[PDB]
Amino acid sequence: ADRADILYNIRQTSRPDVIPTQRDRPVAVSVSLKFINILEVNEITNEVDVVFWQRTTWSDRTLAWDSSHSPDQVSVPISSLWVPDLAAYNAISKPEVLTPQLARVVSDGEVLYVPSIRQRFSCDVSGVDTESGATCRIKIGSWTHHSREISVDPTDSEYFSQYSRFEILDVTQKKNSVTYSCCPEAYEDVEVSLNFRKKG
Amino acid sequence: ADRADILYNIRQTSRPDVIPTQRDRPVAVSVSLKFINILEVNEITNEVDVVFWQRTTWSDRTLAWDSSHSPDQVSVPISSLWVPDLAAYNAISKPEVLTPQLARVVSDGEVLYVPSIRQRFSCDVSGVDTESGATCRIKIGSWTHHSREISVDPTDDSEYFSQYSRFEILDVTQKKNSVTYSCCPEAYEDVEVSLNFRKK
Amino acid sequence: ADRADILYNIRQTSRPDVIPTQRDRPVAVSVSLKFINILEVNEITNEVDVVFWQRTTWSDRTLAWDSSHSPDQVSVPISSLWVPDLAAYNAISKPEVLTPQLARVVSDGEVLYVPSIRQRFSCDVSGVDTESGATCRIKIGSWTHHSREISVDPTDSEYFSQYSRFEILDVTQKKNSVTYSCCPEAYEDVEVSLNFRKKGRS
Amino acid sequence: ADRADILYNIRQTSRPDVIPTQRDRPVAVSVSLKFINILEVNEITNEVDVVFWQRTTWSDRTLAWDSSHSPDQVSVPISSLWVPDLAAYNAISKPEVLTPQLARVVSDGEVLYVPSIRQRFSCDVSGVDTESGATCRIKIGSWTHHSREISVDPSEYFSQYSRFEILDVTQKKNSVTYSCCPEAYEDVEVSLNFRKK
Amino acid sequence: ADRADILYNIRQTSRPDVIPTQRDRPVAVSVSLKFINILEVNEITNEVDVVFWQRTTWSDRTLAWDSSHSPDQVSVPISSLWVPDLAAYNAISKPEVLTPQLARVVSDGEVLYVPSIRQRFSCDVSGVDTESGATCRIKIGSWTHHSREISVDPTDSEYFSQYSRFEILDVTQKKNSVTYSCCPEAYEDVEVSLNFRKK
Ligand SMILES: O=C(/N=c1\ccccn1Cc1ccc(Cl)nc1)C(F)(F)F
Ligand SMILES: O=C(/N=c1\ccccn1Cc1ccc(Cl)nc1)C(F)(F)F
Ligand SMILES: O=C(/N=c1\ccccn1Cc1ccc(Cl)nc1)C(F)(F)F
Ligand SMILES: O=C(/N=c1\ccccn1Cc1ccc(Cl)nc1)C(F)(F)F
Ligand SMILES: O=C(/N=c1\ccccn1Cc1ccc(Cl)nc1)C(F)(F)F
Repeated sequence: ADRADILYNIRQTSRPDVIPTQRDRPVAVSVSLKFINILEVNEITNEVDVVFWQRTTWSDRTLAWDSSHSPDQVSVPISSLWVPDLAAYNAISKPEVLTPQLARVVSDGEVLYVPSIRQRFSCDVSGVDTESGATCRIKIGSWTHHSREISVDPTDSEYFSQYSRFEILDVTQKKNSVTYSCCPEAYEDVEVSLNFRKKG
Repeated sequence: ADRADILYNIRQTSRPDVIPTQRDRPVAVSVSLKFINILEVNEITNEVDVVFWQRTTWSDRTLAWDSSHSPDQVSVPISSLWVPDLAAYNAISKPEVLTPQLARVVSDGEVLYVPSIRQRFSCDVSGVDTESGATCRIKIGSWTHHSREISVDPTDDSEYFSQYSRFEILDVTQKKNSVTYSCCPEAYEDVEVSLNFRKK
Repeated sequence: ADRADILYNIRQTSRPDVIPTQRDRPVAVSVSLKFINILEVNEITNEVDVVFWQRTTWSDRTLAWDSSHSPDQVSVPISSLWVPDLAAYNAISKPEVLTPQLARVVSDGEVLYVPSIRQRFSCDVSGVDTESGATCRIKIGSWTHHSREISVDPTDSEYFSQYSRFEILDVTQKKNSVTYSCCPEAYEDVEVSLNFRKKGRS
Repeated sequence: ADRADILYNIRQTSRPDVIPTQRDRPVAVSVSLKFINILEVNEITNEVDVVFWQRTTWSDRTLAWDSSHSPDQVSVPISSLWVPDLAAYNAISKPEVLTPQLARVVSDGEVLYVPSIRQRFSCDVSGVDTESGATCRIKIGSWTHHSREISVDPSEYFSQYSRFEILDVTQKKNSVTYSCCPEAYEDVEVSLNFRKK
Repeated sequence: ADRADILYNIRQTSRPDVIPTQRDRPVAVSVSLKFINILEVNEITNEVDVVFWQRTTWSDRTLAWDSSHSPDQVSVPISSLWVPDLAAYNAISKPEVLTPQLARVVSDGEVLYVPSIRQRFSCDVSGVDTESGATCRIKIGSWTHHSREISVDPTDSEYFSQYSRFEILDVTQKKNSVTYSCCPEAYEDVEVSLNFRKK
């Protein structure tokens, strides 16, 4: 089988609107942000405009194929796959995806999607012009799938632009969960704590 | 039946362009705003820029399925369902939907859609910098369906409000109301949401 | 017949791409603006940013159905119907439609479409900070259908925001026509004259 | 045949991705700009923001019909037709089409498309505040079709409310050749001479 | 064969979502920028806004045809072809494509795509107001295809606007590769070094 055959079989099997739960097990989604740039910071409005690679992985075992004598990976448009409905709870702009909207699918059904995103957040910008810096917390989880359907798991300056006016002191990525006043269900999130300051 | 079968059945039965009226009853739509952020306020132009969760529910009994031995809820793209044609009568920008455009459909045909919306409004910002604050009224109802076709009913004010806003919420009231246009006798139902807020 | 049947039959019969001319008659389009808000005014550049309800009506007899024992109206997405190709001749931005893009179709084939539009115009803003105010003229007609294919007919503060910095002194809506030096065809328009000023002047 | 029949046959016949060359001839595209407004000018950055009607005509004879006893012209969405791939070589923004994206198709296969475009250009703004004014040159031609495939040939509607006025508009045939390749690309060079009032 | 027959063959054969690899060879993509304009430069934020023609070529030999007695080129919408998933690694805005999204397909299966792009970058703007000027480095390569699937190869003021406030001192285009600390795979790129200054 060649790449054309692998993509045809993915198109025949993939259900982009169906979460690929295995044994009524939650889909385990791994989310990890790599900060690339901090573009605009407003300490009076508590708003930041950031660029980050949102490294996202999960398994869809329905997409698996035998790769003994075939490619074991292909690039696929995300419109052909199920993708987790992740949202940043303190976002104040829609995610601007800067890069081609392609995922990698491995022959075992593992999916990797790493969009470069520019987005604006409401977060604590107090202290940005001090030595100890600001700590801006970004919360990302499923918008519509509670913890029985999607679980979110985490995994500093390595890809950060050396040309930014700002620098990263530390990034922490911690598992958390949100429950709503109405309903029993918990929604999982990753809390990403970006400690940064203006360069001296 | 699995999630795939539920979504296939929704695609076979859903009529996104047909209001799901049962007998000749109006569709009962519940609308409730949770304020998340107040980003900009202009006392001279009487304009506010806000982020809110618009919690919207209704019933479409054509979508119902037997869930004795299947999932009793699924996430569905709103493009596959009928959605009420709600509009904010005093909006001065298009609603910017920040979140994935997915609804939850329950096996009894109940639908929940909770978009996070950033939008700008024309409303009374007088008193915003005083202790008693401003009261900004936002009117949301059906644009094209009168009260025989759609009825709109309302349901801690600060529980999800950003601590990083320059503003704080004193009170939110959500009241039933109706608009009638000069030209005809038909009444359009709305919820009037009164946001009493002030500068910190 | 239920609403589903009416919409299915509209989808079967409606030709969104075909102007519904009856006999060899122009389609009679009624256009009427209700001003809701005046957002930004620049007296140096002569530009205004306004929100208005563009009340639009016409008849498409191909859509008609027997409603003796069925609903006599439905809401329909505009993508399923023919809609007049109206444009503002002095617009300097695309019309931003703020509302659901649904029309009402009555069982006699009458169509009503009332989008809330935010749009920017090049017009006379001189005098906005005077007692007599500015008069900004907006011209709306068919972009591509001349007067033998589409005729445009008209029909003040009732829906204007009380919270605007501006007040409306008067709105007049007058029938007009444009002819191009090139070609014989006359294009009908409505000329909407918005006379407004800043509130609270000395 | 009624309007519905003419539009159905246009939809059945039209090849939006195929240049409608007749014989071995280039498609003859006529382009003429009518300036409506000059909105912003920057003498330091040499940038202008302008509104113009881009009057564009060509022939697609495959669309022709007998109109002895039928309408001679119909409005068609451009997404149903072949349209020349015109670009402004010195544009620094995407063309913003302000008007309904409909062309007129005549029963002989002539096509007319007149979008109202707002667009920003890099051009000579020096002298805008003088009596003799600035001359901003806009070059428009096929991006991907050379002169064997497409040939390009060339104040009444200018807003009285602009803070600028038009002294003169010249529209001259020209061609661009790339150092890489033999192919010549035809263009119209539009010289807009304008000044602050 | 007429143009319609050539395009119908392309539309039937082209697989827009499938990289056209020959055997287990990478697809060899050529990328070359021609700078047209430098519009905004911010020495405090280290941001530039630029317009460039991104000349992009590759081969898809499945598309080839006999042109002895037919056109040897046609214009095709990129939505009907495979196109390399190129991205600028230091971009801070989406690429704004200013031109029609058409590629040329040549009868030997060579494909040429030359979009005019306006885009904003994070790069070194220090020295822009000096005689020696700033050097802004732009990295462009495959976002999702490593060096076994796509190889990227390069190939000065000739098309640069005389009306810019800036002028080009030099452009160098060098082959490079990026590796991620996660995985063995190398991703090929072109590093374009734009040396420019205020006039
Ligand atoms: O982590 C990885 N790739 C990164 C990481 C950061 C930035 C870019 N890429 C390349 C890449 C790989 C796959 C997909 Cl779907 N999208 C992008 C690696 F090595 F796994 F490919
Ligand atoms: O109200 C609820 N969820 C909220 C409330 C506020 C913000 C987010 N969500 C999660 C959510 C659930 C379902 C849908 Cl369709 N959209 C979003 C609850 F609890 F009922 F799920
Ligand atoms: O004019 C009318 N409605 C108005 C007038 C102004 C603003 C809103 N609406 C509601 C409405 C009704 C139907 C359609 Cl298609 N679009 C909007 C009325 F009452 F005649 F329907
Ligand atoms: O300039 C011209 N027409 C204008 C100019 C401005 C506004 C309207 N029209 C009419 C018109 C006719 C046909 C097409 Cl496809 N598009 C528009 C003309 F007629 F010369 F082509
Ligand atoms: O390099 C070339 N053309 C250029 C070079 C720079 C700018 C524009 N064009 C025209 C052109 C040709 C083909 C394609 Cl797909 N897209 C555009 C040439 F001559 F080889 F076609």
